[PDB]
Amino acid sequence: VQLQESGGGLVQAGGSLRLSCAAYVMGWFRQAPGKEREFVAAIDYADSVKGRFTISRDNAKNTVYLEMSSLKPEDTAVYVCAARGQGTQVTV
Amino acid sequence: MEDFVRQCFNPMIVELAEKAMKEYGEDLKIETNKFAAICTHLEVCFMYSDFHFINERGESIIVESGDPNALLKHRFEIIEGRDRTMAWTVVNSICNTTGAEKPKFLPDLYDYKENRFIEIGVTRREVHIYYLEKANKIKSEKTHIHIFSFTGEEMATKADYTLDEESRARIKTRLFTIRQEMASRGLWDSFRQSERGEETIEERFEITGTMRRLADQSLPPNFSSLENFRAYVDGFEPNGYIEGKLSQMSKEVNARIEPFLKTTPRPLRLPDGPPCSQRSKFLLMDALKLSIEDPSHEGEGIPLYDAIKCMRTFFGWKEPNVVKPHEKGINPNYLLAWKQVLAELQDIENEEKIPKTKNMKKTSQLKWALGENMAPEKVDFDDCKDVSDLKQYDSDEPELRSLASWIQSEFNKACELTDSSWIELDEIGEDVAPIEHIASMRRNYFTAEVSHCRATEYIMKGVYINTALLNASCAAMDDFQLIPMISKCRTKEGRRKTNLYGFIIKGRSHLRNDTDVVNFVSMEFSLTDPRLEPHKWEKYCVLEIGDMLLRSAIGQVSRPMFLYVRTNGTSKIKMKWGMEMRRCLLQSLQQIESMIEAESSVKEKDMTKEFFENKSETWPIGESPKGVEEGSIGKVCRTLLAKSVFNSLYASPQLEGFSAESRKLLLIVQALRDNLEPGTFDLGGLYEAIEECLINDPWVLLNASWFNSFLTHALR
Amino acid sequence: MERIKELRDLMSQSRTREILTKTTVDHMAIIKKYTSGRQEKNPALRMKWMMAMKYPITADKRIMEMIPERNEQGQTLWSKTNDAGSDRVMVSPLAVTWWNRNGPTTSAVHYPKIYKTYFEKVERLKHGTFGPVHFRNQVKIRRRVDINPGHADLSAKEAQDVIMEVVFPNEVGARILTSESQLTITKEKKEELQDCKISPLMVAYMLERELVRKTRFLPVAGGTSSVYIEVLHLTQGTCWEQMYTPGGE
Amino acid sequence: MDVNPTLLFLKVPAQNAISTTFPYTGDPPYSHGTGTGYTMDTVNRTHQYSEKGRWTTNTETGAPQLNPIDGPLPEDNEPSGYAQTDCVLEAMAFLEESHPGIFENSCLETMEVVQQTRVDKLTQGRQTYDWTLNRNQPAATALANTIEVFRSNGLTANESGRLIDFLKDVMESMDKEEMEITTHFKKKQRLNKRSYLIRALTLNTMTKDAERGKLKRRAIATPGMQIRGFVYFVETLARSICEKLEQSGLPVGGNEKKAKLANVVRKMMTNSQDTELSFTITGDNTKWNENQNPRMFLAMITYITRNQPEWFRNVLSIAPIMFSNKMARLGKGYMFESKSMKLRTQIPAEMLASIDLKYFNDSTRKKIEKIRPLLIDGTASLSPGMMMGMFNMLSTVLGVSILNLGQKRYTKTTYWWDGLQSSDDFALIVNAPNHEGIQAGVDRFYRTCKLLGINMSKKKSYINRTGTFEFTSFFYRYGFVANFSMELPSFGVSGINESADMSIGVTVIKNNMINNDLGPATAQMALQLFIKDYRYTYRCHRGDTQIQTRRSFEIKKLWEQTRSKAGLLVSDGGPNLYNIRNLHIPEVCLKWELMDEDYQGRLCNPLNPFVSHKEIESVNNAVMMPAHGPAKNMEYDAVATTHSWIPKRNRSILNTSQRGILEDEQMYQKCCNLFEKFFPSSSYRRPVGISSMVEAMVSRARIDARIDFESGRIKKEEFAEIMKICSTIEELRRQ
RNA sequence: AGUAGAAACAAGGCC
RNA sequence: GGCCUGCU
Repeated sequence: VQLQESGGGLVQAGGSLRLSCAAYVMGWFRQAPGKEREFVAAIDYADSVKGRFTISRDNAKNTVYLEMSSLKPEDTAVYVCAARGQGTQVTV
Repeated sequence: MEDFVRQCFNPMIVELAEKAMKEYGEDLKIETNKFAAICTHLEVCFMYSDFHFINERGESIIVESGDPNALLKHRFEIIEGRDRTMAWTVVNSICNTTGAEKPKFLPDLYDYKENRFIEIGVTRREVHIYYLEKANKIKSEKTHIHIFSFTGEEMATKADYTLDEESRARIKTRLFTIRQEMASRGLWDSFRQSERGEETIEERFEITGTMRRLADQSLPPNFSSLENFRAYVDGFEPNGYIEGKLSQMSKEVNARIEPFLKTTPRPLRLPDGPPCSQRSKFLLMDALKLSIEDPSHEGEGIPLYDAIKCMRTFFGWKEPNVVKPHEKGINPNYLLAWKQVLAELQDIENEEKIPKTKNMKKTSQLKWALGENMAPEKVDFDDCKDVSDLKQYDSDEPELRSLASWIQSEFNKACELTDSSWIELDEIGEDVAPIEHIASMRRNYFTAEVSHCRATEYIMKGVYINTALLNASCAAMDDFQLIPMISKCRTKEGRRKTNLYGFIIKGRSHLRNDTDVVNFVSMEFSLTDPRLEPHKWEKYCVLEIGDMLLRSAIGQVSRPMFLYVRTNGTSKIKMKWGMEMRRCLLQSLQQIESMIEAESSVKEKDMTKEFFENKSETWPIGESPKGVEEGSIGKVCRTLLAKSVFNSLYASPQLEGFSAESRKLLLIVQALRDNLEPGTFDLGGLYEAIEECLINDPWVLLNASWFNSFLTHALR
Repeated sequence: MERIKELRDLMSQSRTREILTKTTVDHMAIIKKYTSGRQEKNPALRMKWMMAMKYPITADKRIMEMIPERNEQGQTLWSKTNDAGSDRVMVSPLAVTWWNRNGPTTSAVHYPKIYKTYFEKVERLKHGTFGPVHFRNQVKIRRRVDINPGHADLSAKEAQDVIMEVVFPNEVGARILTSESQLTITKEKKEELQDCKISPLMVAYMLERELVRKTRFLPVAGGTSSVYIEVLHLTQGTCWEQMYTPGGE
Repeated sequence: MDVNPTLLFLKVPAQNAISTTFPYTGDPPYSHGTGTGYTMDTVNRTHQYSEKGRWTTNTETGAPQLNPIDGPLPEDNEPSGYAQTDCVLEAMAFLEESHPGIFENSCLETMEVVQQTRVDKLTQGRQTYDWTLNRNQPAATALANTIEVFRSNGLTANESGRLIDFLKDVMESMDKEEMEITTHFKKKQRLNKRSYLIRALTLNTMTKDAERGKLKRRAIATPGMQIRGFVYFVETLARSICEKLEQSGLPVGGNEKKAKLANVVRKMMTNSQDTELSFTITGDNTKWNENQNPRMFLAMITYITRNQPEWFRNVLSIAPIMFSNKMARLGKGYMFESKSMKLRTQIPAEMLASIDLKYFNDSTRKKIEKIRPLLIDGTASLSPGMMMGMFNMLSTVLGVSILNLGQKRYTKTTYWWDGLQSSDDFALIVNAPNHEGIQAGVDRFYRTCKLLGINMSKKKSYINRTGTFEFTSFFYRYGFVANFSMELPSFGVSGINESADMSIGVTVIKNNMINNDLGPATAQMALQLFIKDYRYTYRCHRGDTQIQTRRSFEIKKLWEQTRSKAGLLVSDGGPNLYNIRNLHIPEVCLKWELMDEDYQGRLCNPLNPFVSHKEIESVNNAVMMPAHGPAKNMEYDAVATTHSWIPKRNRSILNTSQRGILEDEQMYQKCCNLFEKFFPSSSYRRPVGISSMVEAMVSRARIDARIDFESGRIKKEEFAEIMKICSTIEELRRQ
């Protein structure tokens, strides 16, 4: 299992972003520049991201999605997919 | 390829497949595609069975996760994933509970709705061939079969598909996941065809390492290796090698036959030394009986009361005094023990009810007489090494003793009739067959002949004494116990009677091994003066205890009445074998009945009655100074019974050795008397073998004297 | 319910858990025969020596809750001290006789159906007819003869599968009996012993004895029939012949 | 007139009254103390009968070994163990020629058995020398301990459940640098290579008791568990071979022995014409076991297994290879007494190597001085010859080869001989036209025997005309004559239990009536005496008597309670209905129709707490060691009643450091009972497989709960409870 | 002392 | 003095 993340980038605070991972159970983790791994969402959601962020998957496209809304500067991280991907940069 | 099963599948399935791999004993490193194929089969089995539940209805309830409840029934219950023994256990259990038919091969699942089996198999090839293949493998099957194949197609007979279609979409999604993941791997160069059904193995038992060197040191002297010796053996063929060594072997190696003639056999030499002493555990020829004339049977009654009542029947008690000392012990101890026994007997007489079994006081008298606290204390060698006196136990040939004439007279009077019946036989099933009537008549004749015999009285005495002694030893291990010697007979008039020979005091009997010795002291009344044959009473202490008056035409005798007191001992084995003395009756009467049957095979008729009444035929059963004396069949019965009784009484290794080595010579002599040209290779060796068994036992020495007399009378 | 419960209780304690985990099924027999008790060399001597003790026999713990500890006069019937290497308790021989005079009673009607061989022997002898005894030398010649008169023409292994399927239908395994004689024997001995509660092991042993053929070498003179060999001790002797006809004929 | 029974032989031939010459009514001789003296004497005697051999020192065990094979030919009639390899190979070749296909077939069946044999077959044996504790223990216990030690050391091939794999592990253990054992006083001790080699090659020596027919005591040996599998396979091959030889009599019973003896004597005498004379030699072999070299058995087996798979040859050759290097433990030791200080001491035999000789008498001093050079680690090397009839069947094969070597095709002379051999005993019928021919034939037979390491006891042997002879206490005089004195010791209570003793006694009476020509009236007397002894032993008197015992009260109340008192068993104080016609019927079935239904139900109640059945093998089999013979087993007919209890055990283990064995026994028995309740066929057919207990038990719990709901008492509540309890025990076994 | 006979018993061990 | 074992 190889993994490729898409959908990261530079965004406004209070903005929205749709991450996707093309490629079993899946999830999303994030890594901020000063730390190790942080749990985000999986397909459950961590307290720092609950209500804001939704995880979904298509098993006929073979893709797991992370829909992120009302973004904060604290969400600035490399978001990795795992089944590990290389990660997609999200900067808020 | 194994990296795939490292990566994808869960642990549970991989170790299940590894144990299935170990099942049939083939190794995973040589061919792994089978592992992957059957683990995928097992995975489809799970994924098809799980997530499928049922409730009291049919119409399986399907839940993605079993909720906490009693409603966790599984729709399909798995067969495979188990050992062959358990797979067939489940097969048989389902057949016996469901009333269905037993398949001959392994199914994969069972279902309730349709009450039957499922044999799931997903093969690389397309379904529409594998299906009917496995179908013709299985004979006349009602178990429904369902198979998938990688292309994504499904099929089944009856057009039957037993559960939801989304589950089957699951199955084929799993299937193509497998397929286009090997696509990334690239295994189809062999995946379609990797197993062809190979079953072969060679058993290997290789000698190597140390065990090989041992094999190199277990050969004939001039061989260096097991390989060379085996090659020599394989190349060996018979070329007359026994003849060469036979010719070369010295001619002094021979088995020359020495003729055995009438003048060849010489009388067996008997050992010389001090006369032989008495070894019995009770008096045989010099016993005296105090009686009550009660109606009780042998076992019926209480011992102590009967003994006291019998002893009160005699009047004339005197203060006991020493007549013949032990010559090695302390006779005053025996005197005091006798008076103590009398005093405690009176003490029992006074109280309310005679106890069934009495314990005596442990005075110094019986402490010495019973050998108490005399065993050396057991210590460790590291603490006793400088003691000069420390040495082995005395282990040498027993003392040599010459035969005396008392044993001959004792055996003579052990075969004599009596004025009582000493055997009261048990009951048997009423005879129904004529042969049973013949047997009963024969048995009645022998009982009439042997019941009035001192041998039977000795049998009963020994049996009772040894039984009581063993029971007391096993029950009262610690404390000294009193046991009166009791034997019950029946007079000619028919009145039952009890007889009290004396008393036995049993001592400490903590017997662990079959050879451990329990010591007791025996006291017996008698009238035989010990001043006439002192050498026969070396180990006895004899007192004078009273006077007896037996009615005789010479006024009335008013004879003295002495007490033979001694310290004796026995063991568990000796007690057990002495309590089975009744088989002497068997031995003897089996011999007599064999005689009767052998003679009756000549004349076509039972010959018992005339043998026992007419008494015309007689057998040599003893020698008198005039010559050999013959007696009727009854006397032969009594003689053989006495011989067996004395064998049981004076048993010893000497007796066994002499019996064997003298039976050999008896057979040789019989062959000589039969004109069969007997021969021997070393007769002196046989004689030396016989003569080494005769050391000090009176019985074996008497047997040797009898054998010498038989040789003298034979060989004529 | 219970069975898995003592299973869990056993697995609770570490030692029994280890024994259950590391021990494989094949070693079952070994550990089952694992004992410190030597086989007696002289049984008669010790049977005559042990019976003089109090509490010389052994019985299951359940005896402590069916038979009172003492009888009317106070003679003890059982003790609570367990045997050397077992949970059974040592008890007195009176506890046997007590069980035969006030112990629980059952319906022994099916024992005749189980112990078929012995009851058939009894029935055969009860209806036998004896005859005159003829005294003449018998030329006893030694011959191989079958002693079991009810053998169903089956060997040990051949009837062992039948016995399992009759008693232990689930542990048969691969074997499904082909011969139709075995089919009828299974049917008969299944419907006959359907609820008998003596013991599976004794039922299997007696079925093995009844169906399996067994042969031994004996000195015979005449006869040679299975029914005439069981009474060989009563019909033939050293110098006498007793004509006999068992009840079967 | 003086009575003399022996004079009876002047009218009755010796064999017609030979029973009188068997004093089997008294206690047989027993040994009292150590058997170390006998062991040392046997070792020295075995080594000095082969003194002229050649000495070597094993590079593995470091022990001195004496090889007499191919040594100088004997020049005297004394016993000699100088067997010649070529002569014995030629004898085996002639045996094969006279019986073509014998070796190949026997090897085929032996190969089948070896490759299908299981490990559990080793449990079916009597005492064996466990090396884990250096003591004799039951075969099953020793096997379990050795398997545990092997598994702890890393040898787990025996988990395959095959005896061949167990032997593979045993051999692999020989090449290990350091093994570990357990000792209780638990301490883990390390055994180096040489120490373990000697512990696996050693034998335990004891003194034989209850041996009737000789003044002196003898010593016997018991091997370990590593070597018993090879011995089993070798003896299987030897038995398969001897079963094809009519001249052998070891693998058969007594009646077959008599039949073969009669056949051979008739064949030899009848075929002999008027011109040929016939003579029978009743021969015994002196020092039979001490003069049989294991190397010669190795030669015989490697000749037998020619043109066979090499693995079969290796596995069958391993046994004699180990016997050739066998060691013997000296014994218990020696006990000393000091009368001056009034004490006693017990020194173990292992100190004989270094202990001073001031404590020993002259005879023992010299024995120790002679045996010391062979002492290695408290045990003496006994390479030259076998100790006690471990290879009985191979010895019988060698004797049969000797017997067949005189079939008149190899004699090349007018004289010829045949006969029957059973180890240590033989009957030899030799025919020749004249006395000179008979003398030459017997001389050549003796000479050939001396070339194979077999000696004829001239002192215990004699030759007469054919028609009268002896063989293993069977006296033939124009037809075998019954003795009945050999079976006399078996007429008492066996000592198993009440019902078992009754059935065994009646069956023994019946058998001795059938075989040993026991008379009808004698049989009735035996029944009466046996019933008397039985009642007096089990305290079960007629009940209508006033014999007060520890059991006379309950018996009397049962008597007064019963209405039809004729149905009461003798064990419960009832009348005896046995007779000559009823000796083949169990007591329960003979009194079945007379019992009251209440007493009948109380007696034969399955729920009785007394009856205990362990395995199919021990249901109605009683091991009675017969007098003058090896231990034997008998099938006795009995009905499982409340009287079928099993007696108390020893109970002396509680005072020994080996006290934990009882706890292990209890736990193993609890687990076995649980498994049996889970697997009812555990007893009748021993389960097989490679899974562990809890897996099978939990999985069968799953399935049985399931199906017993699909019809039965279980309910959904209970079924789910069982399922989740199974899960609970699963996660418990996880941790 | 006694039993017994090529070595033992005439209680053992543990506190 | 108290308690344990009797083929280990």
